[PDB]
Amino acid sequence: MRHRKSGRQLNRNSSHRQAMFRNMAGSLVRHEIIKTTLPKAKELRRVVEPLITLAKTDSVANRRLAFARTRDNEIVAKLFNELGPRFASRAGGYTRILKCGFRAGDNAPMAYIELVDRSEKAEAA
Amino acid sequence: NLTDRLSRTLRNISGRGRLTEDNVKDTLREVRMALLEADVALPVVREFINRVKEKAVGHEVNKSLTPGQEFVKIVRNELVAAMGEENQTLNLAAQPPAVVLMAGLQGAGKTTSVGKLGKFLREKHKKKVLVVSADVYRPAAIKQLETLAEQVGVDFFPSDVGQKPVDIVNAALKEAKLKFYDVLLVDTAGRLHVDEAMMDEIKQVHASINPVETLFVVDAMTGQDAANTAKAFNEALPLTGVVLTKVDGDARGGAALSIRHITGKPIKFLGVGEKTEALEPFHPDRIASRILGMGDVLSLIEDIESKVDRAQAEKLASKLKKGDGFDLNDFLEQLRQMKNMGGXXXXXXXXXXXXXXXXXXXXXXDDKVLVRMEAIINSMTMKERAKPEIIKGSRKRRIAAGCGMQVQDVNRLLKQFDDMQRMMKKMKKGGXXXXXXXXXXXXXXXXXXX
RNA sequence: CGACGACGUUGAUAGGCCGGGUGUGUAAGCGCAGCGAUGCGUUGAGCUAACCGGUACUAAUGAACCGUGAGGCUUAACCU
RNA sequence: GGCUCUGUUGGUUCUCCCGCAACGCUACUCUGUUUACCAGGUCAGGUCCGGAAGGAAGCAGCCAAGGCAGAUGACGCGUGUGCCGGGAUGUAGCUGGCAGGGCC
Ligand SMILES: Nc1nc2c(ncn2[C@@H]2O[C@H](COP(=O)(O)OP(=O)(O)O)[C@@H](O)[C@H]2O)c(=O)[nH]1
Ligand code: ALF
Ligand SMILES: [Mg+2]
Repeated sequence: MRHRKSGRQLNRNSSHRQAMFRNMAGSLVRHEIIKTTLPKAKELRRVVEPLITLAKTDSVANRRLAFARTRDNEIVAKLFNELGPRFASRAGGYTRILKCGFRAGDNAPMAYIELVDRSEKAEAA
Repeated sequence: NLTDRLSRTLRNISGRGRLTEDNVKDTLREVRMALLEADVALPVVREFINRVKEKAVGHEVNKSLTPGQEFVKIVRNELVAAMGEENQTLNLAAQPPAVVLMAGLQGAGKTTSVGKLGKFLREKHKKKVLVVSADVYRPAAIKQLETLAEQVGVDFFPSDVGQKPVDIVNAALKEAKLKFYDVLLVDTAGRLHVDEAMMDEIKQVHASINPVETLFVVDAMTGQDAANTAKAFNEALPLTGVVLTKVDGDARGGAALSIRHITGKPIKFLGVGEKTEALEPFHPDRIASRILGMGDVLSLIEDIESKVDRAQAEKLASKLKKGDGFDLNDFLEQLRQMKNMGGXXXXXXXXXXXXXXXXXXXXXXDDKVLVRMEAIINSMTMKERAKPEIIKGSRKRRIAAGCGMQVQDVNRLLKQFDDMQRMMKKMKKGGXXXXXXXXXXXXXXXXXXX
């Protein structure tokens, strides 16, 4: 009985999940857009975005904290020098999810997932 | 004057560097005064100037011709972006009846706007419209709205000065819901932000009818008071948009920028005239384009810019089409260079290990084959060349009939072109030394020719 | 699993975001004290899942598709 | 001290016609590009006939031309401008002057 229970198992044990979301988060932040399964990507929301909320306030504490979330310096320095300023005036909803066809091998539903400003800052550059 | 002042400023201060904050001083001052003469709210002017600074720090200006021109371009882009987007329209989707509330100062043209929107929604949107006058103050205002409604062919809800705005708009809303009206237009009395009773009145009305659309009607000639009016009206009511009137005048109309910045509400309408049939949609680029007068300076510049644009476009497209990969164009070039330079006798000598296995006389004559190939290629359109994968049987028929040969030969040359494309693709993917050393002579067994 | 329930922009259905509650128990940095471990001050600090209250920031699409066009015969009882 | 309506006259609005001057609207065409063979012209290359002389079917390119757009002159449909324009017409409506009564 699942009542009011949040989080999705995705057929992995605990630590495995945690890690997978760290690298998925890292990967997204780095490329600003990725293609993954639908449910993995609905769980990624709940990781990546709070990171962003973290970067919207700059201090040594938060740098460190997000490092402990993602374990990468490239990712954190990007987070605070780019995404922090970028989304500064927006409330939540930093990611957009777009469903597409099915992974040909296993027939899984796929979704691109991306930062909302992926487009306009890739055009203006 | 803008272009002249900016160009003069950027020329006299600095030579050709990459533009820096120190050079934008007099620029920002002249732009400031330009907006001050444009009747733009001073805080809006400053807050815009800040953005101009932010854009000035990273200037790519150095590579262009006229710095003032592209600076003008940046300012125009920022201003248009500040004006909002286009195709802004009231939400007539809404659950009928759609209630539109009017708000503004005295003599703002709210009533005429009600008439205009009445005719506009009636004729173009095929909507059933009911109009009502909440003004018990202004003499013959109700008669005016009734007259306009009679002219635009829109039903009018009777009202008098002996009644109260609340009961009036409530009875109007009730009548709109009972008769299944599509759109309910509510005209209200012009009021000042310093008036408490009138603000409480329009607040009680807005709370009563719960309009899906709340419009703010302000004159285009409005001065620095536009800031106070916009702020007060925005804080008093949740405006769904702003309606600018008397735009046809020679007025600068910076009040639009003022209200747009402060309220944050988009402008959905621009009154182009006094008459009811005259109305225009709000175009950010059009409004942000002109506060000025000039001549003969901008034409040549726009011409030169167009020339540079089309030149850079064509030159980049030419490299882009050739940069897609290997095609029948490069194949054609290599084939004509082949038939001109054809080395069959010499290439038989140049090759050593392939001649020891394959036959010595197996080399085909270059002239006939390559002339055939050239001529058959000459039967092909430019599209079938750059994009070889669209070639089908009927096109092969056209080609074969054009060159006066058999379709199988066309298929043969398409096969050879497929081989050449594959090979050159392998040359592009790997090294020429790894790929030249990866070339292998196929032998189906250690017996020769078997 | 089908199924039932809510919602699909005229929208609080989901996540986010803001506020609270809860839980843990005074973060990190800095300053002071001590030879040093550690302690004291900033400080009930910092973080906080599934909770509660708000907020259209992201996704809930304009459409299309299924479904039709007054509904058998007989008899009776009223009605022309 | 004001007003109304008759006699006469000056304007104005509406309906019809027209002049001068002063502001504003479609369909076609000129440029921008587009359309493989199956509308057309030139038709390279190649190919067909001939010893030769030369002709021929016709691909591509180009030009019409056919799609889609950026605006050029005349036709078609309108007008709170001025000459209080010139007229026709109302048994009309509105307004003013004058000769005035009468009502307060
Ligand atoms: N030129 C022009 N005049 C306008 C516009 N809107 C209103 N007016 C003028 O405003 C005058 C009356 O304004 P009104 O509607 O009565 O003011 P409100 O009822 O308080 O909003 C009219 O004589 C119009 O000529 C417009 O968009 N353009
Ligand atoms: F003149 Al108004 F409302 F008609 F102030
Ligand atoms: Mg009014």
